[PDB]
Amino acid sequence: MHRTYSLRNSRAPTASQLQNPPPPPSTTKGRFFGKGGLAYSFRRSAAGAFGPELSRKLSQLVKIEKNVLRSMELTANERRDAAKQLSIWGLENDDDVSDITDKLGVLIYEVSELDDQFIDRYDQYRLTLKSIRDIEGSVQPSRDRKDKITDKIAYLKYKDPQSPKIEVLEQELVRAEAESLVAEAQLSNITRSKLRAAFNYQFDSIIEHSEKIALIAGYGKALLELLDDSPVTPGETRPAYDGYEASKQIIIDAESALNEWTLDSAQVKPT
Amino acid sequence: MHRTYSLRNSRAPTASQLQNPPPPPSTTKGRFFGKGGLAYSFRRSAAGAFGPELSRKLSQLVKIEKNVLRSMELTANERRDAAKQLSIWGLENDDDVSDITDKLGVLIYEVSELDDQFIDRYDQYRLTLKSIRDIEGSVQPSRDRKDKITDKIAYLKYKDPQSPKIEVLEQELVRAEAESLVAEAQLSNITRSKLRAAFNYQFDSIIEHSEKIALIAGYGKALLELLDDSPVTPGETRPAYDGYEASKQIIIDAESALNEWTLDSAQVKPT
Repeated sequence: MHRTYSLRNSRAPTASQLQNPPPPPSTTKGRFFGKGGLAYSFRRSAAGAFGPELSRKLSQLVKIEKNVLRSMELTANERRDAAKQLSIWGLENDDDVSDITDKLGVLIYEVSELDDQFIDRYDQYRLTLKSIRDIEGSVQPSRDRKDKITDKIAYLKYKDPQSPKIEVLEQELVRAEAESLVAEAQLSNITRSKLRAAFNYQFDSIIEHSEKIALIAGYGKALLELLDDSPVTPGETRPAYDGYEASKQIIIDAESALNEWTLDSAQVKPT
Repeated sequence: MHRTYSLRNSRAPTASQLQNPPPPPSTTKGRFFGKGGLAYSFRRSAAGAFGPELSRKLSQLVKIEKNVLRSMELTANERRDAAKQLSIWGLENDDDVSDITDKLGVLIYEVSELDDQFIDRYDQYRLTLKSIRDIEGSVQPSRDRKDKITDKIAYLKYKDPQSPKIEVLEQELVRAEAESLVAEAQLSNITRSKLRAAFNYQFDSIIEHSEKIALIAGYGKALLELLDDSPVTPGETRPAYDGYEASKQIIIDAESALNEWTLDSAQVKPT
């Protein structure tokens, strides 16, 4: 949607893009459907199946959100595995390198834990959407019966103008219309309420998790200053790294700001 | 209901009973069920069968009314047969006797025709009751579903206090309650309207037919004065009967009053 007014689907570069040019496209693009294969697309296909034809789209969205959740669960546990592997690799290295890589590993572990909490809040969002899907599916048969009744009464009117069955189904249809009006009014109310609440909670969760992980990334950037990037000539060895206390103080302050973080202290501000 | 305040089911004698004592009970009481046998009771039994349990009584009443109609049809055609047989018997008799019995036969034929018209109006009454029975039967499943839903939601509340299914069925039950309120309001309205109209028409039909047949009976009583009841001694023969013109004038006046009869000219008056 950010594409410029040209013939190319090229997004307009932001100030960050001008500051640092965008990198080349990733080489990880594999020759695959990109939906987890037929095994993971079985759920997607089953979403588009014999349903109430009304919550079909909503049920499909819910099951797609379940796929989202499964993928995020896959990238959280295996990311914390990556952090563990990074610490294991940094075990046998320079003392400053080992300390700094262990601190980066623990920061990534914090990242994975926040991802898991975001996953739980995502499941709350998905459960609210499941509730709205189920109430919509329960309210659909009312309108289905309404459509069937109006079609049958139209056919009966075609057959003759004085069948008692005609008047009886008209009398039942005036009841069905009122019940369907009430059902659709409450359906609109519940859909609006669930939609607003679920998406407000979802956006609050994502902004909280994202600003928290950004607060973590800033602390990690500050921590990365401890190691010295000055190259050392072959032969003599550089002085030993004694910044253990500084790194521990940095991680302590990061923990303190992490625990102190609250919705009131949301330094992110729109304009 | 007219029984006196005693231990016997003996009705209080009216002024007619004092004027002429009641006759002995009829000897036509046969040793039978009195419902036309099992063949004619098959319909009555089928009325009390797998129905909506609400219009069961009304459907039974309708089918009983059908039995009423069939019996009345049996006694109308066969009564006109009796009138024909009476004329055939009076064929070979005295001239005055033959004329008077032919006039009584034609009066009974008029009676049978009025009975047939009353039967048609009775069928109108029965059709209105069929309509009310059918709308009541169509409205019963609403309350049946209401009862089933409230029982199921009570059981689900017993199981747990937070099942989503519980809230969904409560939301559908608040719709079902409103639709059932509307259905019962229109059911009461239609029942009152059909009941009042059908029974007012039925009572107007019965009073019209009855006062007409009474107007016929009075004319027949006046006509019976033509024949002479004075006994004749054996031997000589009484003078010939020349009252053909008087009888024809009586029947002409009866026809004129029959055609002139209208609801406005209803000389029967309550007090």
